[PDB]
Parts: sequence; structure tokens; C-alpha cells
Amino acid sequence: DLASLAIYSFWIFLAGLIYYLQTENMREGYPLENEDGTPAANQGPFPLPKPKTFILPHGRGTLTVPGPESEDRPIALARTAVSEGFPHAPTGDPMKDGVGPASWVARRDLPELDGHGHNKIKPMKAAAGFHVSAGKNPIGLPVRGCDLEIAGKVVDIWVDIPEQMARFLEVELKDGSTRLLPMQMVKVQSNRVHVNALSSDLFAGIPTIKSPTEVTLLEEDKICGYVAGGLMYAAPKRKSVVAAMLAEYA
Amino acid sequence: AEYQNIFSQVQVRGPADLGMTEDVNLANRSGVGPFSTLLGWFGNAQLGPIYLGSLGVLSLFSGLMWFFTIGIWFWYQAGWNPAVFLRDLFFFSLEPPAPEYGLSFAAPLKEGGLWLIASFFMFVAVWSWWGRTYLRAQALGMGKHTAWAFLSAIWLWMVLGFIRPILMGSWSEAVPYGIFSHLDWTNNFSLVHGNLFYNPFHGLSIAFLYGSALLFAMHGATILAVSRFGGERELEQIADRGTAAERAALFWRWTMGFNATMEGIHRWAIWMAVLVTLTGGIGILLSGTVVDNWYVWGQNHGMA
Amino acid sequence: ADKSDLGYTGLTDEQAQELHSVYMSGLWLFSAVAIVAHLAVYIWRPWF
Amino acid sequence: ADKSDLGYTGLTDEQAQELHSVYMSGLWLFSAVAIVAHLAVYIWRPWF
Amino acid sequence: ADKSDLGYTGLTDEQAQELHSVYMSGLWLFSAVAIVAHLAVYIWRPWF
Amino acid sequence: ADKSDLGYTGLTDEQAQELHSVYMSGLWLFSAVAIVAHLAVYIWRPWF
Amino acid sequence: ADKSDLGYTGLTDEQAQELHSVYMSGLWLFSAVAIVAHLAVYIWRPWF
Amino acid sequence: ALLSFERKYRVPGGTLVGGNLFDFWVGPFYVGFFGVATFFFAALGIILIAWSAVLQGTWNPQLISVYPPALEYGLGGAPLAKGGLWQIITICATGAFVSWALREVEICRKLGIGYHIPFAFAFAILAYLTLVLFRPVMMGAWGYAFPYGIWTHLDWVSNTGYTYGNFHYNPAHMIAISFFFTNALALALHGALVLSAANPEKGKEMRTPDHEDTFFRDLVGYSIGTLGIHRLGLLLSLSAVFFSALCMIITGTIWFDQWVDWWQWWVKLPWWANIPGGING
Amino acid sequence: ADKTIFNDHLNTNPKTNLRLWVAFQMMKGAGWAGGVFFGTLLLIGFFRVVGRMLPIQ
Amino acid sequence: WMIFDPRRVFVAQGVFLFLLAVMIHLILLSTPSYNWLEISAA
Amino acid sequence: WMIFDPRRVFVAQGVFLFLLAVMIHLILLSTPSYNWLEISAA
Amino acid sequence: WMIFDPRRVFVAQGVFLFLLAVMIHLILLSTPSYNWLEISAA
Amino acid sequence: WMIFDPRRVFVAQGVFLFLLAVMIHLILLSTPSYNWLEISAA
Amino acid sequence: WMIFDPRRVFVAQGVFLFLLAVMIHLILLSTPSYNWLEISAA
Amino acid sequence: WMIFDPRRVFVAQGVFLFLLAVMIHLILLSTPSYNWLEISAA
Ligand code: BCL
Ligand code: BCL
Ligand code: BCL
Ligand SMILES: CC[C@H]1c2cc3[nH]c4c(c3C)C(=O)[C@H](C(=O)OC)c4c3nc(cc4[nH]c(cc(n2)[C@@H]1C)c(C(C)=O)c4C)[C@@H](C)[C@@H]3CCC(=O)OC/C=C(\C)CCC[C@H](C)CCC[C@H](C)CCCC(C)C
Ligand SMILES: CC[C@H]1c2cc3[nH]c4c(c3C)C(=O)[C@H](C(=O)OC)c4c3nc(cc4[nH]c(cc(n2)[C@@H]1C)c(C(C)=O)c4C)[C@@H](C)[C@@H]3CCC(=O)OC/C=C(\C)CCC[C@H](C)CCC[C@H](C)CCCC(C)C
Ligand SMILES: [Fe+2]
Repeated sequence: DLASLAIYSFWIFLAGLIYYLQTENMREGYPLENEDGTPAANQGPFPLPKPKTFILPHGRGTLTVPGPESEDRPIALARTAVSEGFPHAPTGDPMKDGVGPASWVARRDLPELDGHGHNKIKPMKAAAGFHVSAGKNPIGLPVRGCDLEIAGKVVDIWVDIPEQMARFLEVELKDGSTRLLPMQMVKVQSNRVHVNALSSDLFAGIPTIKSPTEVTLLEEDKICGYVAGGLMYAAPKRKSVVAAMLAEYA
Repeated sequence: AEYQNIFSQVQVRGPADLGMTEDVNLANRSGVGPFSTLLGWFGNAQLGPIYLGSLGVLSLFSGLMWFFTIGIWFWYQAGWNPAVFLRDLFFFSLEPPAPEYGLSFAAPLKEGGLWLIASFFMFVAVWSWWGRTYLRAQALGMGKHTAWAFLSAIWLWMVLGFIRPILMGSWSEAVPYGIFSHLDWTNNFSLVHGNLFYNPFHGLSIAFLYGSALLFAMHGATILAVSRFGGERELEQIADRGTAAERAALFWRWTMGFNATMEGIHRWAIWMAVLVTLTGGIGILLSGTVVDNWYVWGQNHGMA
Repeated sequence: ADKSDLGYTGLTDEQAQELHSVYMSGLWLFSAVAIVAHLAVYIWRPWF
Repeated sequence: ADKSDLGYTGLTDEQAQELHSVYMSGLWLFSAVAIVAHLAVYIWRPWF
Repeated sequence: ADKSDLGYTGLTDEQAQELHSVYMSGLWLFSAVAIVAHLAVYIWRPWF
Repeated sequence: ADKSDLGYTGLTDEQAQELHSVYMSGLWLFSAVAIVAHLAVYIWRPWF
Repeated sequence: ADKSDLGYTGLTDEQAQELHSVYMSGLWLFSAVAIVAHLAVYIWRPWF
Repeated sequence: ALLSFERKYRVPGGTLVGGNLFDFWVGPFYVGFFGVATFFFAALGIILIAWSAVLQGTWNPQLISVYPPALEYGLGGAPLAKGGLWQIITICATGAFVSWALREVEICRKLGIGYHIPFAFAFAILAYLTLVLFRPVMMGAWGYAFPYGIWTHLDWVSNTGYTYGNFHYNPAHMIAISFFFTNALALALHGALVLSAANPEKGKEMRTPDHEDTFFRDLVGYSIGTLGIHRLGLLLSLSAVFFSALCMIITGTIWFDQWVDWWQWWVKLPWWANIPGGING
Repeated sequence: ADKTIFNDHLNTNPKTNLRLWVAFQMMKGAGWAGGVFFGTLLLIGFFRVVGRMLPIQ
Repeated sequence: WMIFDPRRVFVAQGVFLFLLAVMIHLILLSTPSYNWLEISAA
Repeated sequence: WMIFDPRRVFVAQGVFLFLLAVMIHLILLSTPSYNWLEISAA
Repeated sequence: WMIFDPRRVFVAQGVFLFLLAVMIHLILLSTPSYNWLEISAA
Repeated sequence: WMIFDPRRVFVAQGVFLFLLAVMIHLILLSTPSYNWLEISAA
Repeated sequence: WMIFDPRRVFVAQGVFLFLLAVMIHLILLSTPSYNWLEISAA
Repeated sequence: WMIFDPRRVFVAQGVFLFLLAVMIHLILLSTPSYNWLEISAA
């Protein structure tokens, strides 16, 4: 048709594009809030749109995103500097309130639903998935903490169907009160598991699941998030933990 | 035989779970393929089922017969022995009617032979398989975005042997057939049009292919990094922002200087895919009847 | 200690004995004194 | 603790408190000098 | 643990011991050092 | 353990026991090693 | 065939007793039919 | 600057030795212990494109040229603009890339995500550095490299890019495009994937993780999971870098001749050695 | 054995440094080695060491 | 929401008109007619 | 008030002038007709 | 301690004099017409 | 719902008067018959 | 630990010597110095 | 121990020689120095 023609519909329309896209990327999180709960200093060169249609996956009603941004979940920090930019500091222990590394938020009590008529996640004792018949079978195995010390025995699996991949290692204590712990943070070398995230004297800090079967969405934030709690902090400052944090490969 | 429980990765197998039933069919889905548990403790291990009929036994069969059309022009030169066939499994070659016959299908089986048949069986091997990334995208009630990166993908296929070399009066302007043949054409459209560098359409067609290792070099790293929280389930993180959507919405803001959402990261991933072969769709749709040279196009618009 | 709503911070007088006492170090020595820096400029060398 | 529905702010009367200082008069002398420092240029040098 | 008002930290009385000894005399350990250091730079070598 | 004043830290007089041996004598013998080198470098052989 | 007895691995303390053990003792009878053929090739055929 | 849920994540540390000495948030941008270093490297290298401008003859980004050192000066340096200024931008840019890939680790120890992100820019330091530290280092000097520009190395990738004949002939390269065409094969789908969940046709329920085994199994027949496409999307884009370094670790230092002279060791076989056949015959 | 603070010790003769350190912490270093410090210096370190006595003509 | 106040006019709106300056300046200072900076000597 | 006096006041004037002077040295090195030993060459 | 002793000036100033000396080496060891160690044969 | 106004006229339609203003202004300046403003030289 | 033996050391004793033997013999199976195997021909 | 018996002594003992021997009998069929069976005329 022409030598210089189609490009002047490319630097104009397709340049009206990173202005149409970056907003569809700056929805969740925005609008901007400061460090207490207050209309912020700005929003950006790509201002945020008012949310559109999001029909919910399991008839859960009406929620519009960008959605919850305000201060509903509990926050507590002891300020060391007042001007915006410098970090904050926990009041008590940083493993107590949940400020800094271990991150979560208050969600509504409903287990992730998929399809057939039951929750997304269940163990092997309930959802009789795959059993044990012939040969020697490694279900019921000892574990080691980040302090290089025995913690508990994992004796059951949490199975899956659509994605065929187990998710949790239910650590039952001697008390019988079960403690929960995610999947992409564990490494077993030989016969006994060795953890490097949480010591064997900090496992009750992660509270228990009130239902041994229900996997609600309020409770999938700390169980897989507290592992970060001892990834930032643990453990200052001298001695045997320095030979357990630095170096290494995997 | 039993099924092992290796030391924490982990896995438990899936039994007889097909999927959903609303608009698809399931009777043609005859048998769930035998599960190759290839120590499937990393990804998955599931085969079947799938959609069967004639919206399907046409792409395979036209793929086949297109696939069959170029391969016997590899056995044609061999000497009728299977030794030369794998020795030149690539050195053999095949093209359409001569640059002085072109549009004419009247080329015999001797010379400009087996290009009119493969492109005839290809033309029902990808225009009824784009009618299955667009139709099975409704087999339940979903969108069609899957065939909106496939309608700008068979668009670089809508110049190379369709729209250029048919209203240009030449089949030799359509691509040779096989493994080695078409590479004396990826270095033939290059000596000819004056080096396609100063051609910022093929050139900025490349500027949407060097960026799909700038969006996927980090996507398979970062969603493998937020996984220790629970953002691998990409259908409970968008509206119901998960705890892997607060281990990611700060990172790239702090780093390079802009974050996305869990609906947001799939909107730059396919705005660096629907424009790969589109700017090069326009970047082989303008390398023809405009200015034949791009060295004699790169001295008229580019410094002026 | 935690904070509340608009407009901490803010707010006073950590905005009046602080932010008022740090900001005007860029709206005078670069606003009015730059016109004294204009002195050796506003004729060297625009006029030929 | 934070805020409520659209908009807040808002709000009456909080709209004309933080959106009428460097936006109403902040873009008024910017327009004044856009006629003041333009009329001395209306004549030089569109004319030779 | 944190205090109340203006300002911290800090730190009365450290308006004339912390924010004037390594802050205003910094405009002396480099600004006044420039007075004697520049007396052999402005002529090397704008005047060749 | 930290103190109060300036520098503290400091840490008076850890401001004159560690800012002396490697701060002064480190940079004074970085001035007794750098100046001297020039005296075989200034003229060999920028002049050619 | 490996190194020692039930079980391995193994072992505590380990490493100071494994990879130090797979480069001498298993080479103690390899280098028992090796060094002989090295002294036979200290003269044929290096110097042609 | 911070998001609405960025009230809590604000915690110091992360950096290596010394303290929170460098770790201050400036804007949305993270300025950590590798922060005023990348402010140091950035405000030092943009003028390293403007240095070779008063000399070469081109201030314009069109044809700014800081050429690689001459092919034959040795293990030392070069002239000025033709290798010297080239050798100045050498530890300014490569000084910045890892003032940033271990400053990402100043955001990975700070929280507790997977250490897999400061790992994918690392292949960007395994195809670029297959051009400075690898090939130029041995066969003589830094002369076996390219000018820095946006265009100069283009007509360097073209004209001086047929020196191994026809490069499609190269088998390390071929298969460092065969991971560069499937690069975008598993993204044109994966990208449409999680838009059609929330927004189907109009007003229809959102989808769930079981409508992925009735669509892609309803597609090509394979379904390695929902996190099995962030582990076959990193099998797409990182590997177009070190099988391309492969035909830049074997190409010019071992086989500086044609690599179309490579596909004639497939016919030299006692079976079909003295007996030609197809095409060749 | 304890100050209740951290997880290790001060001095003493027994109880400590008898089977810590050279046991548990960084034991993966040598297992990772044997193929990285051995398989990447049979043509690089030996590459510039023969250039010594023979190249003296 | 949508657009706030005290952050744009300090570092962003300061490079919104300066950006709009050099997209006007870099056009009218090179035409074979005007100039008014170089054309003042010869 | 605020900021840092025992921290970021002896380190905000050590990599700040070096990030405004010594990086600025490179542009007056971008001369080779001036230059403080290139005068022999031109 | 005003600044850090066993942290900022036992090896970090060792890469301060080192960050200056060698970036200019490839300006003085370089140059198209100085050398006096390369040009001795031709 | 589904779309916006306080974001499509305060910052969108207000840039729709600058996006469309200058584009053809230089399309009718590239075509040499108007010019229209260059009264200086002549 | 961290290094395997039931799998990864049975390859370090069984065939590590066979490799470091015959693979180095490949090059000097036809060499213009040592020979000792192709010296004989007549 | 540390390796399976009925997979590296019985029938997998036949792939440590069957692969070792036949590949040693495929290098010297293109070489006319040995052969030992190709010449049967005289
Ligand atoms: C516009 C310029 C040319 C052209 C430029 C290039 C260049 C440059 C390249 C190719 C390459 C390829 N091209 Mg092409 N190609 C064109 C456009 C096309 C179109 C189309 C119009 O839709 C198709 C179907 C193809 C087909 C192909 C593939 C056979 C091959 C690898 C692509 C890839 O990365 O997928 C990989 C993933 C898939 C799922 C595709 C499946 C094909 C298999 C997996 C790859 C084939 C490898 C080899 C030939 C097989 C040998 C097997 C033997 C028995 C040992 N090309 C046009 C005609 N194309 C690459 C190549 O290596 O060529 C041989 C290459 O570098
Ligand atoms: C001198 C060399 C020139 C040059 C010479 C050429 C020539 C000639 C060509 C290109 C083209 C292109 N160049 Mg170039 N190019 C240069 C520099 C580069 C560089 C670089 C060094 O940075 C790269 C990475 C590239 C690569 C590219 C691409 C951006 C572009 C073609 C897109 C494509 O192949 O998708 C194609 C993908 C599709 C069409 C999708 C497939 C759709 C079909 C219909 C579906 C069939 C699928 C089939 C069923 C699969 C079967 C699966 C089986 C079941 C296994 N060029 C230099 C400057 N380049 C090509 C182009 O089109 O220009 C824009 C082209 O012809
Ligand atoms: C005869 C012509 C040859 C050919 C000529 C060449 C030449 C010449 C080269 C290649 C190279 C490559 N070719 Mg080829 N190539 C051919 C045609 C093709 C086609 C095609 C479709 O036809 C394709 C898809 C390719 C693709 C490929 C890749 C396999 C390989 C480049 C790897 C890479 O980019 O990562 C590597 C990534 C990097 C180097 C980037 C490093 C990352 C850095 C750290 C980040 C930069 C940051 C930046 C400075 C800052 C900017 C950001 C702003 C601040 C915002 N070639 C034909 C067969 N090709 C290159 C190669 O193999 O060498 C490695 C190469 O030199
Ligand atoms: C196989 C690896 C693939 C890859 C991965 C990858 N790239 C990445 C990342 C990852 C994971 C990031 O995390 C980081 C990022 O921010 O995300 C986009 C990045 C990045 N990839 C970028 C670019 C890039 N990556 C490329 C390629 C690739 N990236 C590969 C395909 C390419 C091409 C096309 O080759 C480019 C141009 C940057 C946007 C960003 C790197 C951010 C960064 O590290 O900034 C540091 C730089 C400075 C502080 C500036 C100082 C440098 C000097 C001042 C000047 C430099 C001189 C030099 C010559 C520049 C010239 C540039 C061009 C003219 C060549
Ligand atoms: C945005 C550009 C990117 C892109 C996008 C893209 N590619 C796409 C799509 C999209 C949206 C699809 O929707 C479609 C797809 O379904 O992906 C899996 C596809 C696709 N892209 C593919 C490849 C591909 N991607 C490419 C690249 C790219 N595609 C870019 C990176 C290229 C290039 C570079 O040219 C190619 C060649 C395929 C994987 C798939 C095309 C699916 C298709 O059309 O196949 C139809 C099915 C057949 C032809 C079956 C016949 C099989 C053989 C032909 C017969 C021989 C075998 C047979 C089994 C004989 C045995 C006998 C038996 C009966 C026993
Ligand atoms: Fe993804």
C-alpha cells in the first residue's frame, strides 16, 4: 500500500497500550495507602480504575477487585523513625505478633472448592487415595529441626487429585495436637528429614487446625508463611546458626 | 505392584478422574490412557481423555497427508534405499511450480510437484485445529483468548504462502518444504531485501521475541518462589489475594519498579505473544510491494 | 505505637518543626540564590 | 482504621482543603506567565 | 519503644550538637575548602 | 552498647583510637604512596 | 562392593572418612599395578 | 512509597555485613546495600555511550560506537575509543548487573520466598559474558567482540555474521533456537489461561482448577499441572542463552571456518561412504 | 551447654568441640566437591603450569 | 481516589512539563528559518 | 530531627560527592583535545 | 563509631583505591599513542 | 459499572485533546503547502 | 551425608578408572612419538 | 549392597561387554589394515 503508513497507527494506538495495560496490572494493592491507614501521597502515572465484573467461582456472592486494602487485619509496630521510608520494628518478639517476615491476613472461613463436591485439600486417611500393599513402605518418618534436633514424626500424607501432588506434612506432636507446614521448603537427604527454616523448639507458635479435614482460606497464609518468619530473623548473631545460614548450595 | 512414597516432594497418584461435563462429549473419550508414572513426583502423570470426531480427524489426517506430501520427495532422490534417506533426511528438498509457472497448478509430478498437495492438506490441518483452540475454549463456557494468540499466529502464516505469493503471481515466493530447504529461504529473504535490519517491522517483530525471555525467564522462577506460600493455584489468588500475592507485589516494585496482579501477569505475557508474529506479520506484509529494498528503505524513512 | 487516620503523618509539629525546617533548603538556595547564579550568566554569553 | 465509601475524600468539606492550593493557584501563575512570558515572544521572532 | 512529640530521635538537646556539628560544618569542611581549592581550577584550563 | 552524644558512637574516645591508625595513617600513607608515584609518572611520558 | 559394613550410609562423622577413603585405599591396589608401568614409561617413549 | 498492604513488610536487615547502613527505601524503588552502588553504576555508564561521541563523530544513539579493542594488541589494553572506553564500560555495566542480582537477594532474605529469582537473570550473565570473558580472552585479545550500540552491532550481526557460512547449519545454535521458538509456544496459551477463568463470555461463574484438565487435555493432550507451566515456561527462555553460548563457545575458537562445513560428517560413514544417493548424487 | 540465650557454648574442655564443627554443619561442601573442584581444573590449572620449564629455549 | 495531591508536583509534574518542553524545544530550534541561538554572530 | 546522625550523615557525604564529582570527572576526561596530558597529542 | 572500622575501611576502602586505579589503567595503558611497552617492535 | 468516568475525563479525555492535537499538526507541516506560520525568513 | 553411595559412589569405583584409562588412550592410539602399538607394520 | 544384584551381574552383565566389543568391531571395518575376513580371493 505504502512505504510509511502503517507505523503511524502503531506509535499511536499501540502507544495507547502500556497506558491501558499497566492499570490492569496495578489493581490489587492499589489504591495506595501509607503506614497506618490513610489516603496516600499519590497513585501513579497510570491511575487506578474502578473494578469491573468478577463472577465468583463457587457462587460465593459479590466481591469486586481491586478489593480489600484497608486496615481490617491486626497491625502493630513500634516506630523508630517517623518519616516515610525507614523500616519499622516489632514490639515484643517478632515471632509473636506476626510483623515483618511471617505474613498473613484475615480471610473468610471457607475451604477452597474445586469441582466434585468436596474441599481442594485432604489427607490420605480421609480421602483413601493410595494405600500400602507389597514391599517396605516409608510412611511414618522422623524429622530434624533447624537447630539440628529431632522435632516430630510425619506419618500421613495430604493427597491431591486434579494436580496429583501432595501439599502438606502433618507434624503430629506427642500431645496429639497437629502442626502444619508447607511443601516447597523441605529436603530429605536419606533416612531422616532435616529442616532449616524452623528450630525444634518453635513449632507450637504455629497454631493448630480446628478441623483435621477442612482447608479454609483464612488458614493458608500463616502455615505456609511462618516459615518465612524464621527466614528473615533466625538467628542472630554468633555461633552455630551462622554455620547453618551462610554458605551452602541447594 | 504398590506405589512408593518417596521422601517428601511429594505425590499421591490420581485414579479415575476425567474432568468436567457441560458442553463437551465424553463417549468419544473412549479410554483413559495408561498412566505413565514416570516418577511423576515433580510435575504430573495423567493421560486422557480428549475430544474425538471430525473436528479432529481432519487436522491429524491433513497434517498426515501434508506430512506425507513432502516426505516422499525425500525418498524421490534417495535411490530407493533407506540408507540414503536418513543420510539426507534433511538434505533432500522440495518446492512448488517454477517462478515461471507459479499460480498454475498445471505443473506435473515431475518438477514443481509436491507443494500444491501439502499446502492443500495443511490448509485443513491448522484451520480446523484453530477451530479447536477456539471451540474447545467453549467446551465448558470459557473465553477464547487461547485462539486470539492463534489468530495472530497463523498470521505470519498468512503472508509466507498465502497472501504474498498469490497476489504476487509466484509460488516461489512461498516457502520450500522440509528441514533444510526452508533455511535457504531464511537466508534468502535476507540477501535479497537488503538485510532486514533497517526493516523495523521484521526487526521490531524481533522486538517481541527477545522480550518473551524477559517475561518468562522470571515467571517460572518467581511462581516457583512464591509457591512456599500458596500462589501456585492461580485461581485463588486474583480476587481472593493469597499469601503468594504479598510475596510478589512488592518485589518488582522495589526491584525494577512496577508490580502486577494475579490477573495482571497474564496480560503482559500475551501482550508479548500476540505481537511477536503480528509486527512481523506486518513485517513480511510490507517486504514486497512497497520498497523491495530495506537498505533503500533505510535511507528514506529512519533518518527522515 | 500505632497511628490512626488523616492526616498522620503529617502532621504537627513534626511537620512544622521538621518538614518546614528541611524543605526550604531547596526552594530558596536554588530559587532566589540561583538568580544570583544568573548574575554571571544573564549576559555571558547570550548577547553577541 | 481508615476510610469509607466513594469517595472520602471526598468530601465536603475536605475537597477544597487539599485540592485547591498547588492545583488551583499552582496552575494559575503557570498560565499567567504562559501569557506574560509569551506576549514578549508573540512578536519575536515570527517576524523578519 | 518510642516517645511522644517533637521530635525524636533526636534528641533534646541535640539540635545544636548533632544537627549542626556534622551538618552545618559539613558546609565548611567542603564548601570553605572549595574557596581555596577552586583558586587553582577555574584557570586550569578555560584559558588555554 | 551505645551511648548518647556526638559522636557516641563515637565512641569517644573510640573516635581517636580507631580513626587515627588507619583513617589518618592509612590515608597519610595513602598520600605518602600516591604523591611519590606521580614523580615518576607526570613527565614520563605524557610529554611525547 | 564398597567400603565397609552395615549399614553405610552412614555414618557420623562421615566425609572425613569416606571421600578420603575412596582416593587411596581403593587406589592402593590400582597404584600397585600402576606405578610399575609408570617407571617403565619414564624412558619410552618421551625422548624421541 | 508502599502499597496498601505494605504496612507490615517494612522491616530492616537483609544486607550482608555492617548493619542497616545501606537499606533505605527511595520511592517504589528498593535502594539496599546494592542500591547506591547501582546508583553509582547507572550514573556512570549512560555517559559511556556519550563518551564515544565527541571522538567517533556521532552523538546520536543511532551510531554511537565504543568499538571492541583491536584484534592484535595483546593482553593489556587498546587505543582510546576503539577499546579503551570499551574497557571502561566493561566493569561499569557488569558492575551493575550484580549490584542488582544480589540486591534481589536483599529482598529474598528479607522475607522468605524461594531463592529462584536471583537465578534467572543469571543466564543473562551466561550469554552476554559469553562475549567478553570467554571468546575474546583466549584466541588473542578483546578484538573478537562487538560494538556496544543499538545499530552498529546490527550490521555487525548481519555482515560479519556469515563468517561461519550459514549459521542455521550450527547444531548448538539450531537447538538454542529450538528453545527460543518454544519460548513463545507455552505463553500464547498460558497467557490466555487465567483471563478466561474470571471473564468467560458474560456473567458466567469464574473457573476452578479442574477446568484445566478439560481444556488443555481438551487441547494437545498434555497437562503437567497448574504449576507445571511455570516449570515449562522457565524451560523456554533461560535455555536460549547457554545453548547459544554453546555455539559461541565452540564457534570461532575451535571452528573459525564455516559451520556449513559441519554437515558433511553425516555422509562420511562406511555404510554410505563410497556410495552417494539423493540430492548429492 | 547453655546460657539459655542462643544455642552454643563458651569454653570448657569436654562436652563441646569434641563432636561439633567437624560433623554436621558444612558437610555438604566436600560431597559437592570431587567433581567441581576436580572436574574443572584438569584442563585449566594444568593448562598454565606446563608453561614453565619447557618453554625456556 | 484515582488521583491524589502531594507527590506529583515535586518530582513527577516537574518532569511532565519539562518533558513537554523538550518535545517542543527539539523541533523549533533546528528549522532552516529560526534558531535565535546560533544565528546571532554571522 | 529523625533521619540519622550516628549513621547516615557520614555515609551520605562519602558516596554522594563521589557520585557527583568522580563520575563527573569522566566527562571532562571526554575531551581528548583538552585533557590534562592529551594536549601533547592534539 | 561515626563510621564503621572493621567493615568500611579494612577492605572496603581497599576497593575504593582499587575502583579508581584500574578503571584509569585501561585509559593510560591504552591510548592510541602512548604505550611505550607495546610499540617496541613495530 | 464495568468502566470509569472520574478517570476518563479528568485524565483521559483531557489527554484526548493533546494526543489528537499535535499528530496531524505535523502531518500538515510535513506536506509542504500550508506552513502558514513561517513569515520570518520571507 | 549429602553425598550418595548406594548410587553415586558405585560409579566412582567401578568405571571411573576404566574411563580415565581408555578415553585418554584414544588420542595416542595414533600419535607421531610414543606409538609402541603401531610401530609394527612390516 | 549399595547396588542391585539381579540388575548388574546376570543380564546387565551382558551390556558391559556387548556394547564394549561390538563398538570395538566397527572402527576397524573401514580400515584396510586388518579386516581379516574381507579378503577371500587369493
Ligand atoms: C519466516 C521464515 C521461515 C521460518 C524461519 C525459521 C528459523 C530461523 C527457524 C525455523 C525453525 C523451525 N521452523 Mg520455521 N520458518 C517459518 C515459519 C514456520 C512455520 C509457520 C509458517 O507456521 C512452521 C510450522 C515452521 C516450522 C519450523 C520448525 C520445524 C523449526 C523449529 C521451530 C521451533 O522452534 O518449534 C519447536 C517446537 C515445536 C513444538 C515444533 C516442532 C518441530 C520440532 C520439535 C523441531 C524440528 C527440529 C528438527 C527439524 C527435527 C529433526 C528430527 C530428526 C529425525 C533427527 N516455521 C518461515 C517459513 N524457522 C528453527 C529450526 O531449527 O529449523 C529446522 C529455526 O531456527
Ligand atoms: C540476516 C539475518 C536477519 C534476519 C533474517 C530473517 C528472515 C528471512 C526472517 C526472519 C524472520 C524473523 N526473525 Mg530475523 N533476522 C535477523 C535477526 C533475528 C534475530 C536476532 C539475531 O536477534 C532473531 C532472534 C530473529 C528471528 C526472527 C523472528 C522475530 C521473525 C520470524 C518470527 C517467527 O519465526 O515466528 C513464526 C511463528 C508462527 C508463524 C506460528 C505458527 C503458526 C502455524 C500456522 C501453526 C503450525 C503449528 C504446527 C501444527 C506445529 C506442529 C506441532 C507438532 C504436533 C509437533 N531474527 C537478521 C537481521 N529473519 C521471519 C519473519 O517472518 O520476519 C518478521 C523471516 O522470514
Ligand atoms: C546467519 C544468521 C544466523 C543467526 C545469527 C546470529 C548471531 C550473530 C547471534 C545469534 C545469536 C542467537 N540466535 Mg541466531 N541466527 C539466525 C537466526 C535466528 C532466529 C530465527 C527465528 O531465524 C532465532 C529465533 C535466533 C536466535 C538465536 C539465539 C539462539 C541466540 C541468542 C541468544 C540470546 O539472545 O540470549 C543471550 C542474552 C543476552 C546476551 C543478554 C544479556 C542480558 C543482559 C545482562 C541484560 C541487558 C540489560 C540492558 C543493558 C539494559 C536495558 C534495559 C533498560 C535499562 C530498561 N537466531 C541465523 C541462523 N544469531 C547470538 C548468540 O548465539 O550468542 C550468544 C548471536 O551472537
Ligand atoms: C536467558 C536469560 C534471559 C533474560 C532473563 C532476565 N533478564 C532480566 C531479568 C531476568 C530474570 C531480571 O530479573 C531483570 C529485570 O529487571 O526484569 C526484566 C532483567 C533485565 N533484563 C534487561 C534487559 C535485557 N535482558 C535481555 C535478555 C535476557 N534476559 C535473556 C533472554 C536482553 C536482550 C534482548 O538481550 C535485554 C536488552 C533489563 C531490563 C533488566 C536488567 C536490570 C538490571 O540489572 O539493571 C542494571 C543496569 C544498570 C544499573 C545500568 C548500568 C549500566 C551502565 C550504566 C551502562 C551499560 C552499558 C551497556 C552497553 C548497555 C547497553 C544496552 C543496549 C544498548 C545493548
Ligand atoms: C505468539 C507467537 C508464538 C506462538 C503462538 C501459538 N502457537 C500455538 C498456538 C498459539 C496461540 C496454539 O493455539 C497452538 C497450540 O495448540 O499450542 C499447543 C500452537 C502451536 N504451535 C505449535 C508450534 C509452533 N509454535 C511456534 C511459535 C509460536 N507460536 C510463537 C512463539 C512455531 C514457529 C516459531 O513457527 C511453531 C511451528 C504447535 C505445538 C501448536 C500447533 C498445533 C497444531 O496446529 O497441530 C495440529 C495437529 C496435527 C497437525 C497432528 C498431525 C501430526 C503430524 C502432522 C502427523 C504425523 C504424526 C502422526 C502421529 C503419525 C503417527 C500415526 C498415528 C496415527 C499412529
Ligand atoms: Fe504462568
